[PDB]
Amino acid sequence: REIVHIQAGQCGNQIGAKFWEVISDEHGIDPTGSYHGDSDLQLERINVYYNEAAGNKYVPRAILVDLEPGTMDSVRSGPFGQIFRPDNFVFGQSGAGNNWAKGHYTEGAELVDSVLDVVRKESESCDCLQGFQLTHSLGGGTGSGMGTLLISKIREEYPDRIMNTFSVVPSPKVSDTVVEPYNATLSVHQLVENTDETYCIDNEALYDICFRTLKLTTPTYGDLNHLVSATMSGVTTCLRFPGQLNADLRKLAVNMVPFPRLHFFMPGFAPLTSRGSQQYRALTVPELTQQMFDAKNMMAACDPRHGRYLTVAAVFRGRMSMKEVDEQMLNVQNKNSSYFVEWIPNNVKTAVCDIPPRGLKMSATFIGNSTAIQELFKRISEQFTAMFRRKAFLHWYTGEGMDEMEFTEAESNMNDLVSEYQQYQD
Amino acid sequence: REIVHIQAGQCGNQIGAKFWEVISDEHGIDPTGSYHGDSDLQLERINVYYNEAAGNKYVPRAILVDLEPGTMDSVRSGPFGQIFRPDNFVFGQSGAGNNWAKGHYTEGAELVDSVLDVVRKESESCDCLQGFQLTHSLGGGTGSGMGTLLISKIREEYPDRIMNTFSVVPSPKVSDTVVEPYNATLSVHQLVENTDETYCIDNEALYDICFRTLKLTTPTYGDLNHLVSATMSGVTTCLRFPGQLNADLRKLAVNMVPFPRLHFFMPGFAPLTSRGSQQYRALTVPELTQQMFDAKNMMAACDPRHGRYLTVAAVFRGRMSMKEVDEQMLNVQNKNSSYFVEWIPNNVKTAVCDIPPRGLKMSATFIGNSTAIQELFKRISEQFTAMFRRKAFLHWYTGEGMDEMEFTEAESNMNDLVSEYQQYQD
Amino acid sequence: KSNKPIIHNAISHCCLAGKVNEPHKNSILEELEKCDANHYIILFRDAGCQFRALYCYYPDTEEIYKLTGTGPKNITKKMIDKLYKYSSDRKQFNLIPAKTMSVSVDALTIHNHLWQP
Amino acid sequence: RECISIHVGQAGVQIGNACWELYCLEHGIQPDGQMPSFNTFFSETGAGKHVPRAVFVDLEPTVIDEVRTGTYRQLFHPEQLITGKEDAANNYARGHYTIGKEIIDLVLDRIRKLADQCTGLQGFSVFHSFGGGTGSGFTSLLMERLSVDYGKKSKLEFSIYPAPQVSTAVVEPYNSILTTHTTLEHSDCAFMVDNEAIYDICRRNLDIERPTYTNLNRLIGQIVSSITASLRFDGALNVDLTEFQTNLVPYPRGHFPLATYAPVISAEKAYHEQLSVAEITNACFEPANQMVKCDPRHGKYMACCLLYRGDVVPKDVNAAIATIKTKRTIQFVDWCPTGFKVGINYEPPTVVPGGDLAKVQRAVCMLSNTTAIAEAWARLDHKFDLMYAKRAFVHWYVGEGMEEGEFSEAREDMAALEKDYEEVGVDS
Amino acid sequence: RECISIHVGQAGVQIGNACWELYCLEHGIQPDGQMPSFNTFFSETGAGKHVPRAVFVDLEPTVIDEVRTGTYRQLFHPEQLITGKEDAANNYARGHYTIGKEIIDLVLDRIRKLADQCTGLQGFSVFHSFGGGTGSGFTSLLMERLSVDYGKKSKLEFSIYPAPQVSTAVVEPYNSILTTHTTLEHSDCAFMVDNEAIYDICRRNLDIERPTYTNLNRLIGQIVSSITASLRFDGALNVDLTEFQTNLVPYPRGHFPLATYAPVISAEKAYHEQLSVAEITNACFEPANQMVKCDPRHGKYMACCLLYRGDVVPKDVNAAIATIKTKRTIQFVDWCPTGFKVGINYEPPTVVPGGDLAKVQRAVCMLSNTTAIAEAWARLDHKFDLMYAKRAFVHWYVGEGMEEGEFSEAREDMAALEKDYEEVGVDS
Ligand SMILES: CC(=O)O[C@H]1C(=O)[C@@]2(C)[C@H]([C@H](OC(=O)c3ccccc3)[C@]3(O)C[C@H](OC(=O)[C@H](O)[C@@H](NC(=O)c4ccccc4)c4ccccc4)C(C)=C1C3(C)C)[C@]1(OC(C)=O)CO[C@@H]1C[C@@H]2O
Ligand SMILES: Nc1nc2c(ncn2[C@@H]2O[C@H](COP(=O)(O)OP(=O)(O)OP(=O)(O)O)[C@@H](O)[C@H]2O)c(=O)[nH]1
Ligand SMILES: Nc1nc2c(ncn2[C@@H]2O[C@H](COP(=O)(O)OP(=O)(O)OP(=O)(O)O)[C@@H](O)[C@H]2O)c(=O)[nH]1
Ligand SMILES: Nc1nc2c(ncn2[C@@H]2O[C@H](COP(=O)(O)OP(=O)(O)O)[C@@H](O)[C@H]2O)c(=O)[nH]1
Ligand SMILES: Nc1nc2c(ncn2[C@@H]2O[C@H](COP(=O)(O)OP(=O)(O)O)[C@@H](O)[C@H]2O)c(=O)[nH]1
Ligand SMILES: [Mg+2]
Ligand SMILES: [Mg+2]
Repeated sequence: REIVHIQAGQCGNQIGAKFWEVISDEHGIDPTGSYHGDSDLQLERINVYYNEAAGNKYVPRAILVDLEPGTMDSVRSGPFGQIFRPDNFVFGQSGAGNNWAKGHYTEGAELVDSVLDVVRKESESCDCLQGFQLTHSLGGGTGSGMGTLLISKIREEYPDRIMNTFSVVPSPKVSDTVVEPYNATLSVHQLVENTDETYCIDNEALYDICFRTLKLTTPTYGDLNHLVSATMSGVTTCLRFPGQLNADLRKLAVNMVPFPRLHFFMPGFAPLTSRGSQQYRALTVPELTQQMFDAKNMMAACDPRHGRYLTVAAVFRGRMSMKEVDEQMLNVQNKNSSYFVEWIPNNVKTAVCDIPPRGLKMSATFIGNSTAIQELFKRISEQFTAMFRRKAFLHWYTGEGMDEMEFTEAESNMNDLVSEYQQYQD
Repeated sequence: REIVHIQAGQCGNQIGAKFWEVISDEHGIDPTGSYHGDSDLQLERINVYYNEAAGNKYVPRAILVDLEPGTMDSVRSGPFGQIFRPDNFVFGQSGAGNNWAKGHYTEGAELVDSVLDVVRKESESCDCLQGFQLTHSLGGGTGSGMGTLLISKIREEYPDRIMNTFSVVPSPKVSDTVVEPYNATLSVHQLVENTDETYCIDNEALYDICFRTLKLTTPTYGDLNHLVSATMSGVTTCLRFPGQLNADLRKLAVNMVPFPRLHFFMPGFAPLTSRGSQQYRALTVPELTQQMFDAKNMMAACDPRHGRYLTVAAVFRGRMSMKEVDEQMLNVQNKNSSYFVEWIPNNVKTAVCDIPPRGLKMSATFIGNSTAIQELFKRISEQFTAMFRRKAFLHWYTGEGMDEMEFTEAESNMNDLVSEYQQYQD
Repeated sequence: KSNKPIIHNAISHCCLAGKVNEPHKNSILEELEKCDANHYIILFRDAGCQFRALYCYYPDTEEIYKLTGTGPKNITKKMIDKLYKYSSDRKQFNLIPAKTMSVSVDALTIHNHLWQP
Repeated sequence: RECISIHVGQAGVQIGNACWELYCLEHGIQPDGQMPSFNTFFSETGAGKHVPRAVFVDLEPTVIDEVRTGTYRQLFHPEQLITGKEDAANNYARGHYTIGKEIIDLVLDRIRKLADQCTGLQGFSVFHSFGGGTGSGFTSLLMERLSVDYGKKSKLEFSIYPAPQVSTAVVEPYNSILTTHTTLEHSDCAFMVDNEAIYDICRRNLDIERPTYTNLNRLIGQIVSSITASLRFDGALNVDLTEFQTNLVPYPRGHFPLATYAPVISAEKAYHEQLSVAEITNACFEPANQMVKCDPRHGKYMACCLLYRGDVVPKDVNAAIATIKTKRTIQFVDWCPTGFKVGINYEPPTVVPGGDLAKVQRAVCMLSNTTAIAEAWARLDHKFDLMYAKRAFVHWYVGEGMEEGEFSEAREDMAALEKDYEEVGVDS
Repeated sequence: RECISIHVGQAGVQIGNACWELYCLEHGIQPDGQMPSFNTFFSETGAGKHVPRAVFVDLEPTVIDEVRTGTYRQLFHPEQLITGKEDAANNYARGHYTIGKEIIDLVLDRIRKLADQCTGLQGFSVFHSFGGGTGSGFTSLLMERLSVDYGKKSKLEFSIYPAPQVSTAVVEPYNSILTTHTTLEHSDCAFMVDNEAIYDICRRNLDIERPTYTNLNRLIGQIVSSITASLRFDGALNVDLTEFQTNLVPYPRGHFPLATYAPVISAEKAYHEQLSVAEITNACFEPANQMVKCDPRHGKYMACCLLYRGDVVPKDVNAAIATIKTKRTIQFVDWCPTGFKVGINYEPPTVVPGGDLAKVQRAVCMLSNTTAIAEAWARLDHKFDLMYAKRAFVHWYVGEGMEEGEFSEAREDMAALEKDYEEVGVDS
């Protein structure tokens, strides 16, 4: 039951650097790979994430993908690059320059054969795999460009494993290149085909969470990804740590996904409070579900009070009673059943883990599936239809060897994806 | 059960100088010949390699052959020439100048009668012989020129002993003279006829091993031969040191050679790792067979994934369990049986020695027999057919007394040798 | 449900992988597309996993019929000895206990006297 | 004179983690196996140590890792500790067919070892759920094989029914439709356990505002200890399980009894307490103490079996029978005139040091066959028909190779289940 | 009342390095020869010291140097330490003809010294392999000469059969074809030992994940100590080996018995253990406890001889015979109706301080003649026919002067060997 976290791009290598920061800190491990914790919970489930070498050294089972050394040079020269083996440090020169057609079709394919060879050298060393993990951005030329080539080849190899990625929804406020909606539409044309599920993560929504709810001044990319790693490790460790409702992600993939192309999730983090209300707030189960239902605590810029919930996952952490969980889960269904689909009475999956987090006595993680996900999908498509007509910077990708009717098919798949939500919205 | 290591040429005298460096260091012996080790393993098997003189002085049973003093002058003036008796220092003046016809036919025969007289003076002093060891290059004029005259006469004298040499495969990158493929073809015309077996050693393949796998900057000839002496002493000491599978080389000569003219081996060294992954790698039996199957760790520039394995020898060193050895040996046969011959189910010979090496807890040595050996044989012959037409520098060997139809017979023997691999490949 | 991508994951990696086996498999991958069956079974001689032939067995009364390779035409359920499957992480063939043969079984082996010398 | 407890899934093992501790409470049994005097749930070794007759089934190692690393592991054997490696993914088709097929070759091989060790096997009991992946799929896999192998043994199930309001997975009605027809086909007796009614018992009759699955299994297995371990123990009227299968199930397909128990006294409720025989049976007639969210007032009683503990006088029971006939709101059927079976054990019921139940002099278990059970099946069918209309989640079993025509086939079998209560309910 | 153990090759000496240590465990024997009370494997000197009756044969000095420089060398005599100087090069022809001819003149001369020292010689046993050079060639050389000299003595071999999947040399099928016809010609009883089935015993019934040849010979010779040393030791039913040669071999060429042993208990398995007489014999019927990779289910049993140790009650054996006749999956032949020979020794089995076996009260050895042995010979013949078709390695014996026509001649003798199991297997 082991998970490989293949990290791609300048974003996802920076995002997952905050992730394995938490994982080493969750188990109390020295930055050189030496275990110094005192729990059998921190001792038994090492196999899922870490490869134990000789001398109590733990090799993190995570792969760093980029066409530039620059992102990985800072992580290696900084802390927690010492626990990484140099076999995780696979790159080329030069980069694609946030280009999808260079990372997927012309130049980025040359490194993937070296990358997937390390995947085969890792998976043969693995005892039992449960699913492969990825993280990039939708506007990532090396993150999503090489990544859609990866997931297409791994699903060819491994049909039975959980194929998920953690892709970043492009913000209209955050603009780097103009061909970013080109990169997002060509990704979703393959990410629906090749992945089993993914999350919806928008930095612009995370900009509101830092200031409106947590009262923070300067959100940096590490501070944003510190909240994301609380949600990344908040889900997958419940597969690892024991509990009364042990929620496998493959159990979660059955319960949350009604149609195999409808696999887009709305993550949420429940114990969000600033340090001023630290002396003001009591930590109860109705308190967190109040903030789980809060639209301001959502990691994607959507209105769930406008959309309707397909499925809801309630990931819980801590020593909780089953009565307080089930009654509070019912009362939200008693209150806001109009935001649910009609043909299912229980649209909320409960997931209680007995193992409490560190520091917090209780913590929880929201995962939702609403019909308001197509709202951000309209933000990509309407920006796409303006760009597709005037063909601005298209000669860059045209010299790479791309076709315009291929782009319309990706647009039609985006047109299909919105209409699939329309069939189950009302 | 004693072994004479007759070393010939500027190459093999430099190669075997690194070898007996290891042998004195393996037994913990002063450079003047005085034993200072503390093991009966280092005390009982002295007879195989060393001749004990009066006063605990060990005479190395090895013969240094050259037509120039210059190679032996550095070893004598340097360390470990002091343990050598002056009777080992047999030479003439001047040299052949990398010439086969001068070392085999005209001038080199005058010293061999003095050299083989010392062989008779050594073999009468021996108690029990097991085989005679040699080392030269295929492009060695004094190494292989005098050496083919040696093995032709010792097989006349002692047909019952193991007649092997350690010949260096000429590299297309390493060019000294243009008549080097002339010297290699005329050698193999007699080396198949006169020797019992040999290895395939290419320095160009060793250039990849030092840099890609060991991450070394400037591979010198001593640095190359330090790796070769780990493979030279890795094989023959298992005849000497005890174990559960004590593998005689004459037992190995039966098990590895199906056709008497097909006696060419692919050596490999298993514990190859740099000092950066020294803190990162666990030393297990599946770890080494992973690197035994690795084509990058082969001492000859051949593709074993292109060829097909005739026979495989697995020389092992260390305190290993018989279960982990046999099951790992089976799984490689379960994996890549398409690279095997059809009519033999067990193409892998196991050889476990109980005596561990110094420093390493586990070490191993790969010996393969593939059909890709003819690939480098095509590299000589295609260079030979170009050189044979235009007769470039042929008047040098023509004045020595050589005939062109004799060269065609060596070419026909080279043409037969490739076709014998073609009969058993498919 | 179908075995055809799993069989295509098998022989392209485990059995028919090889430069000499590349002209052999090119007659086989085209043959799998012509076949209407979803459940594909590979023939083996011994436990050494040597690619003998490929069959089109289905748990219903659809035929055992030899699709491509050397082997007998009809194989009865008495003739089977051991049942095989594939591990994508191992890229080898694992043993199955005796049971009702169906889609999750990937290959088999048969009796030694049924082979001719 | 022996039987074996079976625990399949995450639900049933967490039941059996408490129940074998309850069985150690029956004689004050040490964690190594040392006990002075009883071989019905146990097998005695030469060192005077006893091992349970327990079957522990989960395809996830995590619950198995909880058992092997806790207390009483010296009692347990690796033959009892059967674990899997890959999850069933909360699926029936993976529990019954896909994942469970590689383990059932070992699991059936382990039982034939233990059944060979038994001398006079009475039967077995299986603890699982209706809507799970392991406890619904592999239970349907196992009970199919045990009915073929051992036809003349007791086939008991004490199964957990998910609430119509409280369900931890959406596929719990999607699993239990295929499970139930296979369950009704093979089982000799099957109970239903609704934890929502158990939540009502804890918050009011015990005043426990924070229960977990640990405290639920304390109260459940205490009833089961009065059901299982007590009927072998001798009293004024010693009745075994083999006489229940005739006297409580006269039907071909009628073996779904409602298990009730209502001496339920908190630690503070014991100070204001004096309960006779008839007073407890009045509390057993309460809808709050039925252990299943149902209304017994609108259901027709086929049978009423009574299990007693401790301070029991049979002359006072005869007054309590006339008391029940005085307080009739029961709608008892006419196919049997007055069949009210009584089981009496002299031994007092046990109380866990660490639980919230007080010490009582007597305990009364009541079994009943009522026609209000199908209303819980009516809640199940309406959820499944909405899922069958939209065809949601259907690719998880067609991807396993299941047929959509088999799905409505089991619905007609679920319809044939509700026809059975209709034939009893209409006719009299 | 004496016999001599013979160890030929690297295989049999490493067995005998453990077995004579096991024989020191039989009486707590000191390394010099001092022991209080037994002269069957020993000869007593005037100083009260005992020397083994052991024959140590290897043409390589290295294994001999291991023996003469280790412990118990005060027991050993240089008459027993027979060494060579030149290897047999893993060859049958060099062991039988070329190299072995210079040593056999001394080796036969040493045996006639020791046989003169014996008073009432019962016979001997030879430990070797089938596919080796010394243990196949020189064994064929030695057993040819011992059958000429001593015709009326016991001729035992406990030989190691290489696995069809695991073989340390490619010439191991190439040697064993010529060996087996000469082996069948001279031997009175010959066993086969497949270490791959021994590997399955260590990893599961002992849970040893790292065994070596030392730990294998601990388990093998412990069975042999119950076979060899125990039958002279007195019990409730004292039976020698001379009655086994009639009652287990009624055939001219049938003397290949399957030696099985299944009390196999690890150090932790003893804490949960109670094995009766019939329970061990059920474990002896397991395919995992056969010591040879074979299937006893599809083989026809000619005989079933039983050797017992320790806590044995003969009345319970008669119930165990009816237990075996109840559990019949054996396919027992009709040429003998119910011939089931039992040997009973009162003395408990021994346990090595330093091994991984636990202390048991009783040990059961079982001998059987089955028809599944030829399937292991079918693996040998198909490998040899591929080598005979391609004519690989044939120059190593034509260089020794052997005939290619003799090679297919022994194949027809190997074919005539498989005819012998066909004549028993078809007819009834
Ligand atoms: C005195 C004290 O208890 O301080 C807290 C604290 O006050 C607050 C501010 C914490 C703190 O978190 C942050 O300030 C923060 C900032 C940006 C993004 C994410 C977090 C805390 O860092 C977080 C930290 O949480 C943990 O340690 C969890 O185990 C968490 N791990 C990490 O966040 C972590 C930190 C450093 C290195 C590696 C991991 C976790 C959560 C989910 C899954 C796994 C691990 C705790 C208790 C505290 C501090 C220190 C202030 C909060 O976060 C968590 C995860 O508890 C922010 O919302 C809560 C509210 C808490 O009151
Ligand atoms: N009363 C009680 N109910 C439990 C317990 N554990 C689980 N359940 C119930 O079991 C149901 C969920 O079933 P699961 O245990 O997740 O499924 P499973 O049968 O074990 O099989 P998998 O899904 O394959 O793991 C719900 O109705 C829970 O209320 C427990 O300890 N006590
Ligand atoms: N169980 C066991 N098998 C052994 C042991 N030593 C060797 N073998 C087996 O013996 C076979 C190899 O035979 P060798 O010992 O090399 O050959 P030999 O008969 O001694 O004769 P030579 O080849 O001339 O040295 C293999 O099947 C090994 O598994 C041992 O101590 N225990
Ligand atoms: N949260 C977060 N977003 C980032 C980070 N770096 C880049 N991004 C976002 O990722 C997108 C650009 O894609 P990126 O993956 O970095 O480019 P690539 O290197 O070609 O894969 C933009 O939406 C950026 O805002 C980071 O460290 N954190
Ligand atoms: N590895 C290695 N190769 C050498 C060395 N000296 C020469 N060679 C190789 O040997 C070949 C030349 O033959 P050489 O034996 O030196 O000539 P000779 O003195 O006439 O026998 C070329 O392929 C050289 O690369 C040495 O010290 N080490
Ligand atoms: Mg479960
Ligand atoms: Mg030997």
